[PDB]
Amino acid sequence: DSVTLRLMTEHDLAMLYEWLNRSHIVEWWGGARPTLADVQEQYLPSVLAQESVTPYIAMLNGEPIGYAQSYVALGSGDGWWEEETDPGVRGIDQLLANASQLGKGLGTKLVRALVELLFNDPEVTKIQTDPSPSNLRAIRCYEKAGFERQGTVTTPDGPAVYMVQTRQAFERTRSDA
Ligand SMILES: CC(=O)SCCNC(=O)CCNC(=O)[C@H](O)C(C)(C)COP(=O)(O)OP(=O)(O)OC[C@H]1O[C@@H](n2cnc3c(N)ncnc32)[C@H](O)[C@@H]1OP(=O)(O)O
Ligand SMILES: NC[C@@H]1O[C@H](O[C@H]2[C@@H](O)[C@H](O[C@@H]3[C@@H](O)[C@H](N)C[C@H](N)[C@H]3O[C@H]3O[C@H](CO)[C@@H](O)[C@H](O)[C@H]3N)O[C@@H]2CO)[C@H](N)[C@@H](O)[C@@H]1O
Ligand SMILES: [Ca+2]
Ligand SMILES: [Ca+2]
Repeated sequence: DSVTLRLMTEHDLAMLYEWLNRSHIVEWWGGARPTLADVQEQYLPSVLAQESVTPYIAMLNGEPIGYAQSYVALGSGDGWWEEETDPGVRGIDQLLANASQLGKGLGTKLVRALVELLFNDPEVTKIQTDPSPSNLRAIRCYEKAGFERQGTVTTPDGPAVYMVQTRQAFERTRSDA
């Protein structure tokens, strides 16, 4: 059915810890097999706020099915998005909790939901994402969700395929009119 997003709370941290240690997630996220204390210290919504990151839980049929986050690119940690000048740019990262639910279009639905959420903030001008060049499945998911590959950028987490979706693009693709 429909994928929706809710803010993540401190009550979700134990569940997130479990997720972040699932093998299909470890492959792409972290580098990193975080301990419970790691997840508690780093993903606490108030702590994430210090790097302009907002955490979400993705929901499907009343069940938590994934984690996502958005961030203000201009507000990111040292080394991150240092050429950015537009405070309207938001980036996203996300994961699906269940190995059995990968590759079935659920991630595309999640990304679409997150993109819509973000453009409902009228200050937001463009959404970006930075999948690993190795992560072809994530790249194709973002493409299906309306992102376009720009090129390769150097990040603190290595080279990334920089992908964007502008507000004008989102407007244009809302209808075939
Ligand atoms: C910036 C970031 O957050 S980067 C990545 C983040 N997180 C992760 O990788 C965690 C582990 N993976 C996941 O959570 C999920 O796979 C997600 C969220 C990345 C993607 O969601 P999914 O539901 O798996 O993707 P979805 O099924 O919507 O689309 C994936 C597409 O990739 C395609 N694909 C998979 N592998 C490849 C490949 N090697 N080459 C080309 N295409 C591929 C699939 O065929 C599908 O495209 P299609 O509809 O044209 O057939
Ligand atoms: N990883 C250790 C911790 O990272 C924290 O940083 C938090 C975020 O700022 C950081 O997220 C960065 C984001 O900042 C940056 N602007 C974009 C980058 N892709 C994100 O990276 C995140 O998502 C990708 C998936 O796309 C994962 O592969 C990666 O391991 C994960 N950290 O990941 C952490 C969870 O959101 C703090 N710097 C600190 O507590 C500590 O260094
Ligand atoms: Ca405002
Ligand atoms: Ca149109």
